[PDB]
Amino acid sequence: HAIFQKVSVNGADQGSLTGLRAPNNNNPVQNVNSQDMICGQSGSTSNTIIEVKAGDRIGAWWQHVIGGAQFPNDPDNPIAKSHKGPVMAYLAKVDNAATASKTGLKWFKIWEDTFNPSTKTWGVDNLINNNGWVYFNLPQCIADGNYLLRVEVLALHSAYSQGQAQFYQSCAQINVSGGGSFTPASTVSFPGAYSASDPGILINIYGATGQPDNNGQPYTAPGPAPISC
Ligand SMILES: [Cu+2]
Repeated sequence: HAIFQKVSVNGADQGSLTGLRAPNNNNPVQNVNSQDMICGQSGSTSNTIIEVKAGDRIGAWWQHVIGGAQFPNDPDNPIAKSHKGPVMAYLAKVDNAATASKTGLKWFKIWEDTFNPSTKTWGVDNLINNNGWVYFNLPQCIADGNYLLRVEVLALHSAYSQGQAQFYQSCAQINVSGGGSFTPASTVSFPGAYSASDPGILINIYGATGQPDNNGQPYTAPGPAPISC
């Protein structure tokens, strides 16, 4: 239960919900065929388009509710520690990030923080450790113009049952300058890129003692592999 609700650009705070298509509630999406999978449930919208350079260091801030912790000493802020799982980021080229319809876009993955088996650290663990922030660089080679930046948390604490993995997503509206001439060799659809039977979605992450360490085994995030320039 958390909402991607803020972007930073090379450390510069862009402001709460600025440039975002974000849900107004922290409930998860569990049907991977739903249109809610694209940018989360329909909620707040922004007319701002965040100016970025190719290669910039992007921060995506997650918190329990809109504005931060739900109450003093909220143990589930930025997100509950039980919610082990990967964090992923996608891009989709659009003409106008402010007015583009979210449906039918062509997505490619640019970054993910999944699971380190030897340290037993999930991407959500790093999210919690960074006070709700996840950090990644935009590719240096992507072309100039508007994009939708989709950042996603996949919580697997109940994912041992079909259709009970929990997805939390928002979209950031950005414009890229100083880019290159990269075009993805292939793209995926949302909904469509994920199946409920994917080994990273229908999965028992619990080991012998009941700890969510995936029994020390490597984890396969759903969707395509991140592009590289
Ligand atoms: Cu939750």
